Amino acid sequence: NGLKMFLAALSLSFIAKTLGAIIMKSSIIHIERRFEISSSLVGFIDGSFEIGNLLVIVFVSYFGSKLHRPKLIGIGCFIMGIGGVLTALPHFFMGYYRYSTLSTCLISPEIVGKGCLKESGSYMWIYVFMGNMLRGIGETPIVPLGLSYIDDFAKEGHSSLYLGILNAIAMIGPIIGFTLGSLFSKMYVDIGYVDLSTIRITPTDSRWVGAWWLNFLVSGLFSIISSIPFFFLTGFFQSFKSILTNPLYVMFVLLTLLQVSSYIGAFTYVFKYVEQQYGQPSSKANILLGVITIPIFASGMFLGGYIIKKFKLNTVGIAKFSCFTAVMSLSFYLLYFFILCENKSVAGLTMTYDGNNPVTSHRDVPLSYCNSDCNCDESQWEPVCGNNGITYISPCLAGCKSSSGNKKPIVFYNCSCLEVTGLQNRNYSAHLGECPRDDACTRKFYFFVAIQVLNLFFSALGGTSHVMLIVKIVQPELKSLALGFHSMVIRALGGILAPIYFGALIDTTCIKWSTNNCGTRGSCRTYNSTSFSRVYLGLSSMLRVSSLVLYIILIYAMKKKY
Ligand SMILES: *[C@@H]1O[C@H](CO)[C@@H](O[C@@H]2O[C@H](CO)[C@@H](O)[C@H](O)[C@H]2NC(C)=O)[C@H](O)[C@H]1NC(C)=O
Ligand SMILES: *[C@@H]1O[C@H](CO)[C@@H](O)[C@H](O)[C@H]1NC(C)=O
Repeated sequence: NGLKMFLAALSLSFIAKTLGAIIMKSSIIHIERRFEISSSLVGFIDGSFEIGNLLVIVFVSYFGSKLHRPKLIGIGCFIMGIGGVLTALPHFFMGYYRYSTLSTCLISPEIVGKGCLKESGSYMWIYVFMGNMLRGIGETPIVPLGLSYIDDFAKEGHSSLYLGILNAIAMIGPIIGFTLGSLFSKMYVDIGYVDLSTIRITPTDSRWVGAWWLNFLVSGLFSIISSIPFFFLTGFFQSFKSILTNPLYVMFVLLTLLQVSSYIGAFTYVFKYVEQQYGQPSSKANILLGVITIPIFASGMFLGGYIIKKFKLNTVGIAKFSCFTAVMSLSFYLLYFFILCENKSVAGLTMTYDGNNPVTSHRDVPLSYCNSDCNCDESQWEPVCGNNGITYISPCLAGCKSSSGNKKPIVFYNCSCLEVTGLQNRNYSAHLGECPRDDACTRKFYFFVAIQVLNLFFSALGGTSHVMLIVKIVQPELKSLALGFHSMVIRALGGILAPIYFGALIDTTCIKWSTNNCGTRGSCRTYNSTSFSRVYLGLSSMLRVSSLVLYIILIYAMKKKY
């Protein structure tokens, strides 16, 4: 086996690391309710893993490479597991979680105090922050160091094949993040301690929390086990300055920073896109997309390793091949622009309550007679779809005199608004929920998903290339640093900032906002279909088009150099 042994543990540590990222995300929403921690802190808690990993990555990489490489990664894994267990710990030392609106037509400081009053000098929130961040350090030596081992110790071109195999087997991590994470979400937090016949809260219930303790246990004990095979297996400034003074490398990391930022933004906002533009709430879509996506992405990465090795591509050749994927992954995006639908008809926001006129400003659409008398709470977002094909903000704002009730039929009757002038024979009724989007888009949505899958395959076929190219354009001794600085740049400036600035441009387009407590903009009830599609796709295509321009310069630069 030889190197294959190291490859075997490296695959195992990749599984552990990737499982670690998804498990925290799965429990991030569940953890807030039981812990009774502030949402702000909840974010700050996620910032913890980031600071761990991001803060020490540029050090572990550079310094670690001189030291024994098969042993250090092992420690990194052992740290990952310890952090996970430690994060599970509060449950061992804490107590049992003791803890309409028909809206038809008619004639936080506490939680914070709860979080703080119970502290009694030291609250449990510090344990989660002190522990999770540990996992970040555990992730630090997996990429910049382990890859620096295989790359330096491998066949002439197999490095590509091995790197493809690792990145295709690490996709089993999510696959095991969604089989147990959802399953263990179903299990109560104090399972085994309390008799589960008395717990009233249900997995669908808001009060119910997910079992964060078992969830981190599965991850910590997996990482600790994964670390067992590894054991058996003034210069800094200058290096950082030297890699940064390399013209080809800086262009390449800038290029990758821009592309990844675009891709990360696209990956995180596809679910708002599935829901807003076409109408799939994404509950069904996420499952369907996930089932198709994981095998196809893994096949894409595997083909990437195989093509590189089989064709015996050199640095310029892989640069070109990478660009080829860059052209193939952007030509597909151009097709998204053609796919856009028209806007959803929302009374009081995009159209008048009588349905006669489009509205230019969603600020202060006057009540129409049909809704003027109703003393309605304008803020409430309880959308009901009328038989006229027009959504209404609430049953009250639709003029619905009566509603069906707590019973299953969702129809609301005698709605003053939406009455079709001239056609009084037909009687009104507004089923709950937003109106479905028109069928042209529904047919189009499948095409959108198909092209998406094609783009994901054609961007995973060049996923292996991103790391493979970096090692070749950097000096044969500062390789570990390279995969560390770059791994920082992908995450610090692009992974951390992707949702923050994509979100902002997207946020401006919202027709309506949710007034959450003091905040009047807590959420967006509905994104304008035309504006959101125009900016989200535009931003993604623009960043990607800039990337192509860099590639051309990058490829021209290597061709001139060689
Ligand atoms: C819609 O409104 C009309 C007019 O208010 C309702 O008409 C009366 O409804 C009750 C029960 O049927 C009774 O007062 C009479 O049988 C109806 N005629 C009138 C005008 O008194 C009607 O029930 C409402 N529901 C609909 C039409 O779906
Ligand atoms: C409305 O009309 C339908 C027939 O189109 C009828 O079945 C239903 O009972 C009516 N409901 C009321 C009370 O308007």
